[PDB]
Amino acid sequence: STIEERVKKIIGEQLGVKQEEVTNNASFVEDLGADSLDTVELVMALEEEFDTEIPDEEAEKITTVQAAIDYINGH
Amino acid sequence: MSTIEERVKKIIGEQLGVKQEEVTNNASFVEDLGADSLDTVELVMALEEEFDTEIPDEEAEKITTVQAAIDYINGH
Amino acid sequence: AMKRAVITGLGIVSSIGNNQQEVLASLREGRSGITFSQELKDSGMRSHVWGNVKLDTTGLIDRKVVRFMSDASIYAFLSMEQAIADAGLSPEAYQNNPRVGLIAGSGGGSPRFQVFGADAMRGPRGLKAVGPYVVTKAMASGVSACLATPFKIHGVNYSISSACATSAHCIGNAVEQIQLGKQDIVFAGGGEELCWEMACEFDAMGALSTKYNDTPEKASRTYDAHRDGFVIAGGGGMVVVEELEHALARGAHIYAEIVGYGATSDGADMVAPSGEGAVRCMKMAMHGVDTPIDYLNSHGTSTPVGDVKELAAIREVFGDKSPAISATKAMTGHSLGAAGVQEAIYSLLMLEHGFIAPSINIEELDEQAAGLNIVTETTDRELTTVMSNSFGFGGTNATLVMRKLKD
Amino acid sequence: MKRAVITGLGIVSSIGNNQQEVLASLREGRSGITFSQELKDSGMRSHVWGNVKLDTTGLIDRKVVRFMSDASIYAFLSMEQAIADAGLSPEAYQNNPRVGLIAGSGGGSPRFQVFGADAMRGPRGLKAVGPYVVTKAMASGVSACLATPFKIHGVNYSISSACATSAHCIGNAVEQIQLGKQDIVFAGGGEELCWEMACEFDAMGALSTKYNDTPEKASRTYDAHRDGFVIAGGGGMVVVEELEHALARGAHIYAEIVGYGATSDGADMVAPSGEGAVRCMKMAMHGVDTPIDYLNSHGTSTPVGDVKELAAIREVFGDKSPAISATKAMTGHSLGAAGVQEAIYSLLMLEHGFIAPSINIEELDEQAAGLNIVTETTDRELTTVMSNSFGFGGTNATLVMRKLK
Ligand SMILES: */C=C\C(=O)NCCNC(=O)CCNC(=O)[C@@H](O)C(C)(C)COP(*)(=O)O
Ligand SMILES: */C=C\C(=O)NCCNC(=O)CCNC(=O)[C@@H](O)C(C)(C)COP(*)(=O)O
Repeated sequence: STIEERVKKIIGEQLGVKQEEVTNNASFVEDLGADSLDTVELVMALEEEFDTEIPDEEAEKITTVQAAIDYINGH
Repeated sequence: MSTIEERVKKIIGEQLGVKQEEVTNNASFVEDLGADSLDTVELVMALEEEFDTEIPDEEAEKITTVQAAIDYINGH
Repeated sequence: AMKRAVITGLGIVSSIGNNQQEVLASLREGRSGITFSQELKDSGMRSHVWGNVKLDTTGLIDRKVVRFMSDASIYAFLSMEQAIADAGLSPEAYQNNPRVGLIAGSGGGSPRFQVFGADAMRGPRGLKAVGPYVVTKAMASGVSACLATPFKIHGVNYSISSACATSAHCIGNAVEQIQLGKQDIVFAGGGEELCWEMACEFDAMGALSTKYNDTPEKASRTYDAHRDGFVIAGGGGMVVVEELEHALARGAHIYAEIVGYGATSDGADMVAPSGEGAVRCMKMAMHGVDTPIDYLNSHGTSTPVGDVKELAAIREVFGDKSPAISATKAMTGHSLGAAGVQEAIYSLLMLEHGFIAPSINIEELDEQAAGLNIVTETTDRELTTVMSNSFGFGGTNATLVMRKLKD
Repeated sequence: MKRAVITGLGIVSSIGNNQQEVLASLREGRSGITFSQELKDSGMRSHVWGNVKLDTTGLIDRKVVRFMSDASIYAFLSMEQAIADAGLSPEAYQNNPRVGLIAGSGGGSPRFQVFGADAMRGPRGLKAVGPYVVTKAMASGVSACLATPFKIHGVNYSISSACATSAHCIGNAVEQIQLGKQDIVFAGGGEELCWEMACEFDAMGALSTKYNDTPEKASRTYDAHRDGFVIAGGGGMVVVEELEHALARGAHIYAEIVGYGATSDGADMVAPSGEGAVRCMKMAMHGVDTPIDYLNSHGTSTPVGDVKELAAIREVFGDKSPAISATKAMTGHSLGAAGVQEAIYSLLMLEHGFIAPSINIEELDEQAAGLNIVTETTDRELTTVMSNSFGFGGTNATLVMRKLK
């Protein structure tokens, strides 16, 4: 029992929000009040979890719940 | 022919910034030369670089005099 | 006529208490804040004793704010929260206000996070492992930057740094801002992290106590014949410095007026104090103060070199009419940058509750400390005027004189 | 109340190791930015810096440099220059309670804080550290390491405010003179240049990364394709002096400091709010009857930062904007040393009657349009100039300087 739904968990911790407020097509900036620097740290957090490097212009334009999960699958 | 004998003087000389001739073997670091208690610490350290040994605290502060330094290395 | 400055609120996180009540109790009792430290021992240091903060800071501060903070900023932030509540200031009163400012600093920024940053960079992940928050934690102005932003400060905003005199100069500068008419309120204070990364640098100097590791509460022992250096400590403190008419009129509670502030330089020895600089400093703070100094919180770090020089300077200033003297660092350890503001707070409690805290652990009084009224037992007394000394490396000196308001 | 003037200056920067060299570079529009092996070998994405081009070996007495980091070294050399330039002798400024020193750095010395930790965790342990790490690494290092050899007896401490650091140092010096506490205050700052600190800025994404192969183009304030600032090092010092004291010894006076602004945003930690900058510039201009002829803008060449200041500039001046150039396009970002260096640049411009160009503006930003941004060296008689310094934590500093008449 582990899915791959923690990306939700990680985002939750980093942005300090309640797990239900994380919802697949929820945007980091526009909905979860993440900024400039929050973005940087969350990408990092997605690497500590889930041993995988994410290249700079790969990991940018990620930006919504969806595309974090999407990227990590097959990685 | 001769490999050097006790360049201790050199270490002290450069550490305390003196003209080599002033390093008398009966010359004490504080009352002559002009070293302060922080100069001392660095000099003990420098004597460890040169001479590849370590010097315990309770040993290093019996060292004041140029001789005391010579004395200490010899037999170690 | 020139503007006057008073303290209308305070806050503190220290080794002897996490607020002014806990500190008040520790001060009266002469309780040590010093403990043994595994961290210092495991690092390879000769000093294994600590003036640590006894508090888990986890979660005390909002995520978005603490993400920028080192421990110095955290202690200072928590002290400021106390000071704000204690001054009876509401958000509307001090936030988004061009005449409200903040001057707070640390002695050494954050060695811990500067080292953390270097390790991350030199590790397998390099730049990825560092994160975007090391600068704000490590920079020298961290304490002022990490506070002025969440508290919506609009007035002056920077850090004074002067080694162990840091937060004393911060308070003096806060006073100058009021005197110049530029600010109505200035939050002044500081913080300091407690870590082996910084402590070892002092140990390599021979500045730290090393012969009393088995009996931590006996290690800090100012004026004792057998003292061997200071006990490093951490913590924070903040005081609300306010223009007189602004404070009186909003019905603020006023602890004391700051009637003197001295700031001088030795220009002599880098790490060893000179008598003449301290004498000029104390005299500068006492100038135009018509009452006598009833109590003096001495800098007194418990070093062989430092303690007797300060006493000699005191003798020269007062002569035969010396005031009562105690060194609270014997209980608290040496908070470095936070020492000035914390010791100012201790003095203000003594002034507010009418007692003198003891200078403890003096088993054998030093030959050169003779005839100077050094207090060793808690003593109730009605005080009116007190003095606090703070000195730092580079021969930097600061003195504050505080006195009860009349009527 | 008392007035304050600059009667001497000294500088060690990326575009010159004295005021003569710097004056020439300013007129040229020369760049001080070069490629950095050190930044690259460390793993950074940014490889360009505004480095100090000078051998410091032997320039300072041994008993004095043993306490110093690079920040202290740059500040010390700048102070030696400023003293001579003010024509002050040891009897005039040493062992004098009316002479003080307020100088700081933005980050002390990360290099030696790390060195101390590395030494401690390597063998030998405490023995490898040495007794000089604290004075090099502590935040007040620059002020402590200077006030002692120069026999300063007056005020002695460091202001720290990130990239506004040495600006607040100058402002505080003025206040010391205004309060009647000091006759002379040496004011300035320094900053070391190293990957230990530079990498932390790169981890933020604040540093230029797309112009490594053409370093002199990396710093490009007000250009549409700017990508962050170029870190730099150096030091600077100015002699801040009470007016009547300066006149009586026949001192050479560069300018009077007629304005000093210091404010806070209380808004965003790393991004400026504009509101604070407007209050700062207005505060510095209060009681200044002449107009601002030239403005040395903070202008770091970051995407977010440059136009925010321009918006703030418009609001203060309206349709009567002053001539503007960002010398950081040449100099890079000196962090803590930026305030005093840019003040010196502004003073040189005021003294020699010209305006330095804001270079590398290939495509002017769309939001940078209706303004007098100077791109070519231009001779002019200046009377009043302004220099802005902003730092992290929403801290602001503005200086207004004006010829004496
Ligand atoms: C020491 C820094 C300094 O000079 N601060 C005053 C000038 N302000 C700026 O230069 C703008 C701050 N820079 C930024 O916000 C960005 O460069 C980042 C730090 C990289 C954050 O990116 P975000 O998308 O906000
Ligand atoms: C943070 C330091 C501080 O509190 N400074 C103000 C008071 N100064 C002192 O207490 C002096 C402390 N220094 C020492 O005790 C010595 O270890 C040194 C001066 C560092 C070396 O002494 P030497 O015997 O020359």
